[PDB]
Amino acid sequence: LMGGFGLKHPPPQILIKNTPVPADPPTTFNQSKLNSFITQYSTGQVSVEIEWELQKENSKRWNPEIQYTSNYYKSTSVDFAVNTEGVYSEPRPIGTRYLTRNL
Amino acid sequence: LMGGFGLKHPPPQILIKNTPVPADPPTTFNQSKLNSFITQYSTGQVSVEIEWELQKENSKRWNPEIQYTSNYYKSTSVDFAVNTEGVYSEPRPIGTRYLTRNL
Repeated sequence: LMGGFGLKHPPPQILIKNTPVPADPPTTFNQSKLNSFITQYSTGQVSVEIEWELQKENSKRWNPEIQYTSNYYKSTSVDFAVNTEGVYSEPRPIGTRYLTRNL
Repeated sequence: LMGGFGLKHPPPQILIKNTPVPADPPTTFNQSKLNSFITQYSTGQVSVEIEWELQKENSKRWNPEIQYTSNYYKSTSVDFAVNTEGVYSEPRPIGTRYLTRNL
């Protein structure tokens, strides 16, 4: 209902945590558990190869159907461009139902 | 200078004519030539297979470059459409230099 694809057996969920580094433990014994730790974190590179299938327009629509294109005029900040601050955004949302496929 | 392609050995020129059908010739001899004929013509189907080579955009232009598309609004007579009289025309001229190729 949020559009997209559904699967009876969808790609899994990836879960991670940082190894519990128990801080300095008491010299003498204690029955309780350890709460003290060392604030730490990590980084890394996320790789995700998504293969894709497609069906291209084979229609004989004689007239030039409509396409999607950035407006060909001159604007201050280019679309999907990075504002002079690196922070970039998206000018507008985009759909797929563009190619005029005969019903 | 009219844009396009030039060739030192371009596709030939095709020339045709109707067979000279000499009308009723004089019963007795005449030195001169024949001018009388029968007004006639012919028709047929023109076939022309043009094979083509192309180079597609492989650019990593992150932003959506510009494309050419019929204006997505509502007009009285669709572009390149046949007016209600079969006689159709072209709304506007079209060029190629559209894809933003890095210089």
